Amino acid sequence: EVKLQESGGGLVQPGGSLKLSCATSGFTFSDYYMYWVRQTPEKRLEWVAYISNGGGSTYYPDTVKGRFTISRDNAKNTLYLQMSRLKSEDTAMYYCARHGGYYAMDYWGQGTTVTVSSAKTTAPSVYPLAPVCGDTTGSSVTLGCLVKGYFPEPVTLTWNSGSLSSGVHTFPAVLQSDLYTLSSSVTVTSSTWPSQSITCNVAHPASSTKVDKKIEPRGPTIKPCPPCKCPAPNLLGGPSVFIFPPKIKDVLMISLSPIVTCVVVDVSEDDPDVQISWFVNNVEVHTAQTQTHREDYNSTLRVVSALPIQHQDWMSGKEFKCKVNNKDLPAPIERTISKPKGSVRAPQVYVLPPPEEEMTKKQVTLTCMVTDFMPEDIYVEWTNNGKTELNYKNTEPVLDSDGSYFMYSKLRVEKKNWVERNSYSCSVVHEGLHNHHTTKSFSR
Amino acid sequence: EVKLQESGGGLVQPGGSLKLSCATSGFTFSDYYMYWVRQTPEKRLEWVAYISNGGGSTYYPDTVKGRFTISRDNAKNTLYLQMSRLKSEDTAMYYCARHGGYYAMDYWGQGTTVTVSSAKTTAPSVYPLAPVCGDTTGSSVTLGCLVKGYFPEPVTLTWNSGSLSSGVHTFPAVLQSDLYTLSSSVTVTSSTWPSQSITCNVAHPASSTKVDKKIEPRGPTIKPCPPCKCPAPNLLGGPSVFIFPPKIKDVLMISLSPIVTCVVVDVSEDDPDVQISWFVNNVEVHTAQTQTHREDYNSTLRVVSALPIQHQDWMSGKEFKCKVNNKDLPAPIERTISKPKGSVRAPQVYVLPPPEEEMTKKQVTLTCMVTDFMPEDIYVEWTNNGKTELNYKNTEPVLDSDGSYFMYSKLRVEKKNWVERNSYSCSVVHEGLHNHHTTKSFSR
Amino acid sequence: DIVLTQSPSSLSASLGDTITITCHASQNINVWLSWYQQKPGNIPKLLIYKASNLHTGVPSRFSGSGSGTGFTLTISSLQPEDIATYYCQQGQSYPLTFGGGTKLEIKRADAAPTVSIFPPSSEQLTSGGASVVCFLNNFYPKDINVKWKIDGSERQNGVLNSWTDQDSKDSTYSMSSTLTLTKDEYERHNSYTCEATHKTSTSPIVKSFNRNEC
Amino acid sequence: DIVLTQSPSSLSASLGDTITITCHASQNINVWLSWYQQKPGNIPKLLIYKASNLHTGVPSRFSGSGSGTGFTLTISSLQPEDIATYYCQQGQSYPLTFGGGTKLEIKRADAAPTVSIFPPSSEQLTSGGASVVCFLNNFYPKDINVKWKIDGSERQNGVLNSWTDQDSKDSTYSMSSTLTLTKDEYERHNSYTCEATHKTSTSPIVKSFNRNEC
Ligand SMILES: *[C@@H]1O[C@H](CO[C@H]2O[C@@H](C)[C@@H](O)[C@@H](O)[C@@H]2O)[C@@H](O[C@H]2O[C@H](CO)[C@@H](O[C@@H]3O[C@H](CO[C@H]4O[C@H](CO)[C@@H](O)[C@H](O)[C@@H]4O[C@@H]4O[C@H](CO)[C@@H](O[C@@H]5O[C@H](CO)[C@H](O)[C@H](O)[C@H]5O)[C@H](O)[C@H]4NC(C)=O)[C@@H](O)[C@H](O[C@H]4O[C@H](CO)[C@@H](O)[C@H](O)[C@@H]4O[C@@H]4O[C@H](CO)[C@@H](O)[C@H](O)[C@H]4NC(C)=O)[C@@H]3O)[C@H](O)[C@H]2NC(C)=O)[C@H](O)[C@H]1NC(C)=O
Ligand SMILES: *[C@@H]1O[C@H](CO[C@H]2O[C@@H](C)[C@@H](O)[C@@H](O)[C@@H]2O)[C@@H](O[C@H]2O[C@H](CO)[C@@H](O[C@@H]3O[C@H](CO[C@H]4O[C@H](CO)[C@@H](O)[C@H](O)[C@@H]4O[C@@H]4O[C@H](CO)[C@@H](O[C@@H]5O[C@H](CO)[C@H](O)[C@H](O)[C@H]5O)[C@H](O)[C@H]4NC(C)=O)[C@@H](O)[C@H](O[C@H]4O[C@H](CO)[C@@H](O)[C@H](O)[C@@H]4O[C@@H]4O[C@H](CO)[C@@H](O)[C@H](O)[C@H]4NC(C)=O)[C@@H]3O)[C@H](O)[C@H]2NC(C)=O)[C@H](O)[C@H]1NC(C)=O
Repeated sequence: EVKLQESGGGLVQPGGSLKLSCATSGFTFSDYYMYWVRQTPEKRLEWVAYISNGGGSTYYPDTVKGRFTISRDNAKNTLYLQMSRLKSEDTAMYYCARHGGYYAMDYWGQGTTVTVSSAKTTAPSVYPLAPVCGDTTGSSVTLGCLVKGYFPEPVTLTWNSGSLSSGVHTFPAVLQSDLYTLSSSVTVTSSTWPSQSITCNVAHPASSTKVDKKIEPRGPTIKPCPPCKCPAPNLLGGPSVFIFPPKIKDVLMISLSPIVTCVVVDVSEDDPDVQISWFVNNVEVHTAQTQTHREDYNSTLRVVSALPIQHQDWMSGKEFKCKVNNKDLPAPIERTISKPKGSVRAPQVYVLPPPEEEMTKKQVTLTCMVTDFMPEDIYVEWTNNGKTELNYKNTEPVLDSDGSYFMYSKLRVEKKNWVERNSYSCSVVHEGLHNHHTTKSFSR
Repeated sequence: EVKLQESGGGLVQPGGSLKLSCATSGFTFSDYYMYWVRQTPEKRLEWVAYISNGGGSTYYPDTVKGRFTISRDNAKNTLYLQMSRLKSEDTAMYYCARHGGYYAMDYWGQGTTVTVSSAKTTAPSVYPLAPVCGDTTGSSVTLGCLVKGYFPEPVTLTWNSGSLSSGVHTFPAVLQSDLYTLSSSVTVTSSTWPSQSITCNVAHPASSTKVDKKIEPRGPTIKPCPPCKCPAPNLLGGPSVFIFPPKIKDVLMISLSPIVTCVVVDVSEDDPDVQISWFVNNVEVHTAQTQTHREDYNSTLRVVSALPIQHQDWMSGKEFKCKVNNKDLPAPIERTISKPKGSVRAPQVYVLPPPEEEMTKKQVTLTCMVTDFMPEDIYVEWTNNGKTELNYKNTEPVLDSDGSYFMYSKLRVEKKNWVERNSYSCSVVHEGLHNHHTTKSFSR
Repeated sequence: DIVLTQSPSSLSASLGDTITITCHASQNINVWLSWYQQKPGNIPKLLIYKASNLHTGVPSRFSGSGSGTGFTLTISSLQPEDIATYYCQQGQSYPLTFGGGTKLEIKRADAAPTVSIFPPSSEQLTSGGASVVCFLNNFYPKDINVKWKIDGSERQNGVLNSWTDQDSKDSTYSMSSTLTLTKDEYERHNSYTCEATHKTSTSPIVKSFNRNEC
Repeated sequence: DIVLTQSPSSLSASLGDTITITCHASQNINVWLSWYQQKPGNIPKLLIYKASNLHTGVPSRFSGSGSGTGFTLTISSLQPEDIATYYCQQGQSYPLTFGGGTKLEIKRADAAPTVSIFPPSSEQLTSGGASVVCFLNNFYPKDINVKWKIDGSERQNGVLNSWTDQDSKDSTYSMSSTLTLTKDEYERHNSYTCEATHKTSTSPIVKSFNRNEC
């Protein structure tokens, strides 16, 4: 088919230039004289210009002589129109039209809108016009949407993104003091209006505004309750915060250094340094030697804040808070950790010898059994003549029938060392233990 | 002048006793014969007793003969009645009367109630009977108040402390199984009630209860403001799907029946019909015995789809897929499962005896050690003379140093059973074992 | 014992009427018969002794009579302050026995009962029970029948009724019928109706209320 | 420049009739004359050129004739598809000038306007203004007068109504009248009425709403 798509319409202050393009594609451009004709908003049509196949013969009416010059680029099939000293009178729809041969336009394009006005471009506002609260039920449930305050023409108003076209009506937008207003009424069928989402779709070119106001039912007033005095946003989706307890051994042991970690994940280069705040039971422990590293990984950054704690502090179920803050945070996020109040029982620790039916292989299996203890938090290791033995594995603690926990620690060793007698010992550390540490040994 | 004031007597339970006094004034009391007459609640009259001028000659109707003793003290001017070994029948009003003539009572006292009962005293409950919500406006705005469940008689009901007495009605209380009920209705005239208050005033002596129930108008059934957990620009993710492998026991055991489960959580109670499509190896098994059915919960619904499988199908690395769909789903959610392909090692299974330093307590601990095996998937239980033993706990499998897994099964038993020798056996089932089933025990 | 038999048991008549109450005795009591008057509430006062002997006060309009086994009391020109219950009592031998009683009722023009239904009190509901009360005030004659109806027109039997004695001024009666349910059971239904049948009207006087609001 | 005069400037005619629309020039233009047909909300389409040579796609109904100085477009049996504005352009000399045009309306049976009032949207209120919209859909003739009334029956002047061109299918018209007030000025009133007068009915078609609920 033959097509003529114009482009470059818009708004321009008086005295400003504009260049319209009329991309043609469906025939041999070079074989026809092209024209440009505009039509005022009042509907009168005016011939604007003529240009021979070659582009060496032009003609213009007196109303535009000098300001406009039509040109073409046969190499690209596109026609053109450059206007230099625009007036408001020059406001209209410009149509590039192919010449039919007999001094008449056989084909016209879609037209582009051009408005010459000192006024500034204004984005419109859309309003879903649901019917009256007094639900006037019947069959013809007519609805509509108001599009008010936009400049300049035109806008594209459609329902259901285009599907609903029956019973619709769109009113020639009109203007009152530098602003346009347009309404559309869709006299849809009874059926059950609230069944298929009827949406008012409006787009404005000059401001790149595409809005879809779903038309929702005007329900009966006064039934529930407004927002229960909820303040400004106290959360969002962005950096995340996690808190971690020190390991049972670090705290229970005087020597070791307990630490409470707070890690903040999911952040990028636009939001660098992040605020950190530590408070023991809300007490202002203003960055109490809290080292805070910033690492690198998958594509984001993860900050790691570590606060060295006082052994007894944690043990006294005190509260350890971590308050994180940054510009993108609507409200600061603060986590909290503490030692849970719990019953305590001392671990009855036993060491079992490798089963007799295994005194053949090169390796043997020492088993450390830990039972009846509370809380579940514990730490057991194997030791040889003082040095922390390697090659032992620990089961996770399991909850026995009587509410207590048990667990085993297996140690694999070369039989030689076993029969020759060596100092292999299971050493456990649990809060409910003499000095937090017992260490049952072997015999033969 | 002549006036008889008998008094005394309140409430007493059966078999009890009570002394009735009668005060005489206005005449030479010492010259008359006196009578004791009782009138029951039914309003019937009964002659209780008679006494001579100076005592001595007394008479009592058969009924009271033996239980009553009429007397007098021609000094304090008092007639008396000694009631003993009381029966229910005696419940009545008691008056002393004078014989002013030829066998006729000419003057009687005021009277004193006596109720014999094996019931306990109960305070009443008062209820403001405001008129119907459907405000039946007119002129005669009758109101009322119910007084329910009290014992014993009587109670004093007065409207507005007595200020209102015009247009009131008080209904004779009725004995509904040991407890009473009384109501009173008042009828106002002129636009005066809603404005000028009205209260129901009721008092009960035996319980010292004075209650004043203001009669407030009937108001509609509706209260404002339910949640305050901030309806933030929050929502719910939608349904979730999870898939589960069959238990290694079902699969390795011919007789058993392995199944592949797909569970869908967070199903809206308003859309319980989710479409669960199953696929073995990308080929639909429309049905193939997919047993689906829902469960209600915390506040949501959980659908559970179970697809029976053929033992070998799982082992032959087939891939079971589960595709769930529903209206609120932007796109169908699918999940797949298949037996992880990898090495295979039979587990070394030994049984350790309770450590010697534990042969004192009443309970002992048998330990089953399972080592060097792949893959993770295993199942171990304890048995005694065939029956699956109770009271054994299993650790979750742990990854040893050499890429293999190990794990223990603890069994607690009463020492008696241990030394007397019993058939306790650790029973493991794992794919790498010959016939997928080994059974270790104590050569005792 | 010598049981006395007063007849009738209750009577109604217009003011000024002359009415005759009677008593009879098993055994002969010669002339030893008294007559007492008990106006609702107050104590009984002696009216007549020795069959005809009027007691002090007794205005001439009261007349006792009889002998042997039958005696009669007779009131002329019924004056308001006669409305009471009368009892005769032999005094021939022991024990002294009375003759039941005969209650007096005044006759008046018929009157239409003002009915009123009352939904349970929120205060009671909280407690766990429900009592719907219906007040059939100021009416005459005493003969009236009320029946409760839950949903539609289903009758019930677990009720508690109570009438008052003929009112002094109005000469009318009143009644309070109360249906007592359990909260739950009260909650299972929607409509409640108190239906009254009475000489005054052909069509049953009905007052109903729907739990749908209160 | 050559000037073209069209007559009539407007035409309403009964479906099926025959139209003889004219076009005249100021000087001799031989047979150089085109007829384009613009249906509302659409681009012109060439109908006839060089006096009477029909264009491709154009139905035999339309027939141009005439030459010299005065040409005539003629539509045989009018139809809905023919509701449009018709222009007659010339091409003897430059510039190509056109005539005023000719609007076309179809005299169909009268029809009753379906009215509908719309109270401001809560979304708009929040913003600070109020627009009450009233839709007077599918009707004929075009002649109709609407008037707003606030409380009681007080008329206003800040109205903005808009009209549609005669619709293709139903041959009807439509209108959207909207009153635009301030939130404040909207609130200090209660009743709002859109009153329509139209040949179809003697009594003014009225639709009203009271802000006392929404
Ligand atoms: C960008 O990349 C990252 C990383 O890249 C990985 O990507 C994957 C795919 C692989 O390729 C892998 O190889 C890559 O490394 C990726 O991952 C990150 O995001 C996820 C979330 O999506 C996050 O997951 C959370 O992890 C929490 C545990 O974090 C520890 O363990 C994980 C592994 O489990 C480990 O990776 C972390 O590094 C971390 O390990 C800490 O490290 C600190 C370092 O200081 C040690 O600190 C101790 O503290 C002091 C001193 O520091 C002591 O003295 C000790 O000496 C010292 O060591 C810790 O010891 C060490 N621990 C361990 C075990 O190593 C986990 O808790 C959390 O789970 C909770 O929350 C989820 C919901 O989000 C729930 O579903 C869970 O059930 C659980 O819920 C909690 O449950 C408890 C009870 O169980 C309740 O009490 C709680 O209330 C309840 N709620 C909450 C909120 O906790 C969750 O799983 C990873 O940690 C992130 N990893 C990293 C490296 O950043 C990103 O997803 C990816 N992003 C994108 C967009 O691509
Ligand atoms: C309303 O309430 C519900 C539930 O109410 C409880 O809520 C909790 C919070 C408590 O308060 C409690 O008091 C309440 O009662 C609530 O919860 C539901 O949603 C959550 C998630 O939001 C969901 O969590 C998942 O749970 C998975 C584990 O599920 C099994 O185990 C749990 C207990 O541990 C049990 O509850 C489940 O029912 C289930 O148990 C299975 O059931 C199957 C059958 O369905 C049995 O199968 C048997 O086997 C054979 C045949 O199949 C036999 O012959 C039998 O016939 C057959 O029945 C199993 O034996 C049985 N198991 C056991 C041990 O008994 C958990 O795995 C899952 O975790 C995933 O996600 C996290 C991160 O979120 C990851 O970290 C995990 O790794 C995992 O992700 C997967 O990980 C694997 C590797 O591990 C990867 O390969 C995968 O790719 C990866 N992704 C996926 C998609 O797989 C998750 O935690 C709860 O289970 C739900 N509750 C229930 C009861 O189902 C609702 O949310 C709540 N509503 C709301 C709005 O909050």
